[PDB]
Amino acid sequence: VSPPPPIADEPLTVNTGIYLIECYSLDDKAETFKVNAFLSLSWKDRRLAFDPVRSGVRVKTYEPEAIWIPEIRFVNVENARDADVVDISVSPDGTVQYLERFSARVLSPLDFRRYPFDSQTLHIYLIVRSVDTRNIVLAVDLEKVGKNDDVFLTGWDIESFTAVVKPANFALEDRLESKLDYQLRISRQYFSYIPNIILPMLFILFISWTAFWSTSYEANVTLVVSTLIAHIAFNILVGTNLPKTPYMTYTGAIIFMIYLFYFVAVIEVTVQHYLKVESQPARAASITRASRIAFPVVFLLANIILAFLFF
Amino acid sequence: VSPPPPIADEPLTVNTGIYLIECYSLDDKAETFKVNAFLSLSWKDRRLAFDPVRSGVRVKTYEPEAIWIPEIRFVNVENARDADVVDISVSPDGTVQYLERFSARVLSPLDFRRYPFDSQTLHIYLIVRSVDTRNIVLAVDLEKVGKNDDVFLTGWDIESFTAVVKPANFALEDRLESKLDYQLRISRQYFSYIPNIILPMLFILFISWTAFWSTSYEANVTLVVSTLIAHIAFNILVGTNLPKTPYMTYTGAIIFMIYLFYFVAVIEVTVQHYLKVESQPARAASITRASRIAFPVVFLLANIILAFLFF
Amino acid sequence: VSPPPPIADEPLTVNTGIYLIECYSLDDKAETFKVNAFLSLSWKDRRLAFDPVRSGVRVKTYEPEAIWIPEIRFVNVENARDADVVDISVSPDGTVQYLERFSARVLSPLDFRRYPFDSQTLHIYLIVRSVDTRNIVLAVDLEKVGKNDDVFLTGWDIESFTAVVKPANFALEDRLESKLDYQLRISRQYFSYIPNIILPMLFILFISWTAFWSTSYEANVTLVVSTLIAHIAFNILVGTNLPKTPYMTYTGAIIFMIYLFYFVAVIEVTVQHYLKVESQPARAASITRASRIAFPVVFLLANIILAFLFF
Amino acid sequence: VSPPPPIADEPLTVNTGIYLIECYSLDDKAETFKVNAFLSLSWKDRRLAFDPVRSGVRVKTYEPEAIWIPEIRFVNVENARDADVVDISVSPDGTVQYLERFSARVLSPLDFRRYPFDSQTLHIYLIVRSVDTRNIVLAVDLEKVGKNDDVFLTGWDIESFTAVVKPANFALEDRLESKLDYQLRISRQYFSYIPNIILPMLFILFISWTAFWSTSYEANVTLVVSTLIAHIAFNILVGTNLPKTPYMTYTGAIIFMIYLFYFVAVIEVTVQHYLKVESQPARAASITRASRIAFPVVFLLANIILAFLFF
Amino acid sequence: VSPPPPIADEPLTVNTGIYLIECYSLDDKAETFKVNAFLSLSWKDRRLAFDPVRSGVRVKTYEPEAIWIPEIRFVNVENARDADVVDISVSPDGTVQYLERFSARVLSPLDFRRYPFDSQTLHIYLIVRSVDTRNIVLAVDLEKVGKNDDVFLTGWDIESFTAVVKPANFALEDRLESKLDYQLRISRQYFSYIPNIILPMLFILFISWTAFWSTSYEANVTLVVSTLIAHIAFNILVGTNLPKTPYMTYTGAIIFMIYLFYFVAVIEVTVQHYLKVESQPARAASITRASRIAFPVVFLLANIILAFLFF
Ligand SMILES: [Cl-]
Ligand SMILES: [Cl-]
Ligand SMILES: [Cl-]
Ligand SMILES: [Cl-]
Ligand SMILES: [Cl-]
Repeated sequence: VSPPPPIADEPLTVNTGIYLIECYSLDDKAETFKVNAFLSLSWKDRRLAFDPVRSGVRVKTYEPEAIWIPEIRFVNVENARDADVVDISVSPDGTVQYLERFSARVLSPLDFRRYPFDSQTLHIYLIVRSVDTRNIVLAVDLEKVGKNDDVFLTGWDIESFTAVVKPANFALEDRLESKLDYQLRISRQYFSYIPNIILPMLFILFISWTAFWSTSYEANVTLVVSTLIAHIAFNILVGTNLPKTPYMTYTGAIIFMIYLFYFVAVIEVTVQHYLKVESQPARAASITRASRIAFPVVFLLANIILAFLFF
Repeated sequence: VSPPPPIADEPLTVNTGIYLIECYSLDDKAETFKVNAFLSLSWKDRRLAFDPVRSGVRVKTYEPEAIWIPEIRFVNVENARDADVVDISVSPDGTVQYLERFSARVLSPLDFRRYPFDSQTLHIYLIVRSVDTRNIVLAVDLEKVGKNDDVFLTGWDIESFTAVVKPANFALEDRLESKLDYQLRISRQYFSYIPNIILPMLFILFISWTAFWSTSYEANVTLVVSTLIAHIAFNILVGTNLPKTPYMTYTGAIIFMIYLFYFVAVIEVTVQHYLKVESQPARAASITRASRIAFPVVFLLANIILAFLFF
Repeated sequence: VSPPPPIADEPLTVNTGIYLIECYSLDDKAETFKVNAFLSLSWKDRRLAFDPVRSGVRVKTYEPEAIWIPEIRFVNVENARDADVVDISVSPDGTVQYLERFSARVLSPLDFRRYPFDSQTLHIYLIVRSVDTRNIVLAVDLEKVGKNDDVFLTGWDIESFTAVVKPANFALEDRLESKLDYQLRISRQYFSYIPNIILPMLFILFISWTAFWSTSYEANVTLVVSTLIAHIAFNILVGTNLPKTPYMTYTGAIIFMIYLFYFVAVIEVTVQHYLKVESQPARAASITRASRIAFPVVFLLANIILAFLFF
Repeated sequence: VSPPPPIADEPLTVNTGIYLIECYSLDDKAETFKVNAFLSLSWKDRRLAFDPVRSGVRVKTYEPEAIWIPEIRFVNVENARDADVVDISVSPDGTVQYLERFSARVLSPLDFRRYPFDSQTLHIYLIVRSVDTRNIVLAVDLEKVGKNDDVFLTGWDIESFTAVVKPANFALEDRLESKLDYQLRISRQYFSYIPNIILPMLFILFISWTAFWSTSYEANVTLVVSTLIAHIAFNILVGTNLPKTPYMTYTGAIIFMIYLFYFVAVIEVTVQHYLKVESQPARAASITRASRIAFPVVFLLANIILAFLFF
Repeated sequence: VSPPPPIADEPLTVNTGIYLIECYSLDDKAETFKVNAFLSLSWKDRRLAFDPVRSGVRVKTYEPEAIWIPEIRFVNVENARDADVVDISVSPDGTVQYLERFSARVLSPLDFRRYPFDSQTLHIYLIVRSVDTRNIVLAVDLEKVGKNDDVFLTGWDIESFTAVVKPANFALEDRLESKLDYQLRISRQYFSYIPNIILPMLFILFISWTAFWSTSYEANVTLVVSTLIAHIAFNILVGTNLPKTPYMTYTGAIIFMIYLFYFVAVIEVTVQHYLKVESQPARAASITRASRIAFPVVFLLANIILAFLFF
């Protein structure tokens, strides 16, 4: 079986529709998500268009290997989707109404700049390769493009599941292709980050700043160096779930700043001590007293500047 | 082969039954569990209803590709279930008695608020999509809805395996669907948490409070900072098996409180020292003496308030 | 094809035999092991019992889809086994001699109480569901129940592979089932635990007890607190390969005891210091001197009591 | 169906073309990458060359199991590729135009010497084994050798996807083979390494050098030893994503140098202290003062020498 | 189709040959390696031996499901191999020349005693089960037993790929089996271990020995205890890629020795301090001075003794 012939020279319009059933396993590091949905396909095939006079049926149900079915694929997938045909039903005009339930691992990249406050647009690209006798173009039937209310993506708020109605028609290996953009907008649930990651990581850094109210080099060494060890240990605990990005992250910049703040604090502790031992207690005291206001104020402004630059 | 026709306009009732054989691999982070069970299906098909007069058989056993079998699927699954048909037997009225043994990775969310004292309700959603000629509705045969006595879910106490008898009939992509709720109630085995996690994590925090019986800033710095490092290391050891939740956890709140308690203790140690060095030993001593009662009492009340709020 | 009819009312006896080829991947945390073995089945089917007079064959070899074969399954499996039929051969009396090579992930629970000195009994449950016309019962042919000499389970000593000859006949979903218990006895290789885990973990705890020969609170704080950090780090290094058990482990109890011993040592160090500073050096010295004998003696007896209770 | 016969003695030329659709999962440790692409094959088969006079078709579309198709395989693959035939179309001269969409895990080694500034050349080896009647040779159709604009390999910059036009014809197990080299040039995105790995790891090492401005052995011991612990912890945090190489890495050498620099600093701290205690403060002071310039200058030159040797 | 009959009573000799294409993923912990190779099989079947007079062919090429092919399996595999038949060609005498390309996960145990200087012998066991009419025996065609020059096993040097020519004929479940031993000799690339693991781990231990040139108990406590923490952290960093062995490893013994050396050093530090405080400075000094020579000399000899015992 090959494709239905045109009346004139018109291409075959395959009306599409993706309905999300289950959506899960969003791997931040791999920039992949797993989706279990319904794929809806519709096209007219006059060859199987029959008369409600003679035909012993009103709606003719077929098996997938009895009629011509368009080779519809996904662009951004790891391997081909695990699809199970649900129903194929031909209306007397020849209109085929295909439906399958598929599960696929979609490969859509993410923007980690505004992390962990970020929002993403996940993409599902439907494609059809035009054939010898008839050229095939994709379309969006917005009545069969949706999502189940129960759909849950852990740590994210599902905003919308839509499709860019106009297909991307282009040439690929001497044949026309029709690509459709199914967009899934999601926004990260950042509550947990504040009391679980941000606040304990700020407390450890604040502990080091107590060395600006001490003259004991032994106590100061223990303070700044031990908190630096606590910091690294905390970051080990709090995992690492992001890939290596070519760009700079909001969180990326803050972390670097914190490592710089540990280094500067050591320099201060060292400077204060050297002046004190080299009989210059006024300079040693003035530097320590200044640092008490300097370190928090600089930290505050630097975070404000960064926040502004990223948001 | 398509569905049996009605006598009037009545829908086809498919009686269902899930019998748990093996239940395992409950992934807290992924909110998934693996299940190996029996799926029982029963429906009347008059087309294959024959006479115990003529028929050379008493009970007619068939192969799955000889008779019409309803397309029964699971809603909350990763990929389609790995099922192996056990037996199909037609009674001479046409009553089909289908049975298969399946294994599926079910995707049912969890509530981590009362963790590690929590209890869950796992869901297994059976679905049937109604077809062109005949509409299909699901039913519960409570005589074939159960669980094997040996069924073990490591770290959980299996309470019950039941089914919500009334199906959820609704419209989806221009056709009727019939959904059934199979509920698996489980309650976490929290013994281990008390001597393995809770008690050692409380001991490390209690060690820091010994700085309220010392005047040695060097000893106090080592006490509060080193125990903070021990705390983080202990938490690294004791793993992290929960996802990022939009809500706040009982354990989540207590942990944050402990990080705050390390910070407050540092402030005290720093305050006591600054007053002592700035020739105010009475204030330095009164603050330390108060902290001896303050820190445990505040901790006790805060834990009581939290416990009350979560339970 | 359905089952052979009885001469009278006798059930069909299917003689079984499992022969272990490869045995591996014993996951302590998941309580699963992977097995690659031979499954041997034998039953009489008079329908295919032919005469050595006429028959142009002496031993008739068949294809699995030419003759009736009993639906034999495993109870405690994740998914159904990957089996490849090796040989089916019918003797003139009708005796079928079936043989397949299968690989399955078996789900058998473990008792971690006596860990790492423990011994386990792994279970492989063979099952057959009786059918409409003929009831089916399982049997053990002990001549085809064995294991390959080379079979290796890393870190365990394979003691025996046997079968409980009497099957467990019971009712399940209105039909009889015949269950067979194939037991695989294994005993843990505990050598490594003594010099790699037990001894280094005891050395770190012994280091803390040197604070009973010091009067330097700074040295004592560093001793007890730093060794506690070393302890946790060591346990992080030495992994965590056991699940969360409802019961208490021999190793579980010892670990808790060690955390208690770190806490008590801190109390001592704190007590000795407070008395010394509050001008009571005799009490401070008597407590320290006592602890020198107290801490090791109590530890020794407590370990003896626990060892006795678990073994 | 076997191969088309030659007109004379000429071998069958199979024109090839790989078009990258999705490229991902580059495992540095495993030296593997996953690829989803189009495989294009073209050859003349006069047996199916038909006349545009009689033939009721203009372009004859076939099924893969209707015509002879060359056995094309990949050399450096884990398992055989998951390919799905897209289109087979015969032109009247007999020219077959085959196209499939495949996904394979390619096994191409990497050079970690210049890491993390490295560049790689990934290889995809196409092979065809010549047969009894006709010998088969591979060719490159550069019009169907490309990559999708969207193709993204996280942490790498895709430079080019080309093919070495001249095939590698050789003998293997008494038959000719024709191998084609598809090269994928990639260059690592090293930005992240500077502020996330290099700079914090340099700060910790610089902290240790402050012991050259102190005379307190207690402070110096804490400085050099604690920073060494911070260093190791940081490296644990920053993962380990490279295999065990027979050669020496740029990063490999620098790391070893840093461990040597921690050791030398300890020796200095120990030397300075021993001279000071053995009443030689001039030697103790001269060594410390020298080290202030020595340690950074030596480090700078050593890094310059290494950088030169590797780049 | 069943096996070719004998002329007399002779068994069927199946000539074998494994040619390594890709060899990779050697999992030390799992004692498994993945192999992609060519399997060559040859046997005479007179039934298909045809006359170069009548036969319209010179070399008859067949499809696998047209002729009898021996059921050849691998003993030490996880699951059955993923094989794709490359070519089957019958010579006029009846000699069949079979060839397939397979990928399998081989399960061959390892000896970790001499690790990381160890050498292994990997095993690939070919087996054939004799059948009813004809008994089957295996043979080695050494002209088709080899390896591709490009074959790379990361971190290992491939020494040789050979086969034990004499097969292991034995009885298994009432039938004869013929087993062939394909041996793959490999030797570990130990360069990396010296500057990356051995040397940094020796430096940390040498740092602790500086406490033999100090009288400061506070400095000594920090030295020996902090280096012990650095040691454990280093070992965490440097991974753990070996299983739990019943025997003792060369590396295993050295590690235990290092933990003992940390313990003994603490004892010394404690002893020196107690004598010094109990007004015995001569004994305290003699012990410290001795330890300066004792600790390195004992370490040197112990390593020499161990090295001798393992190599
Ligand atoms: Cl697809
Ligand atoms: Cl399903
Ligand atoms: Cl099974
Ligand atoms: Cl391939
Ligand atoms: Cl195999």
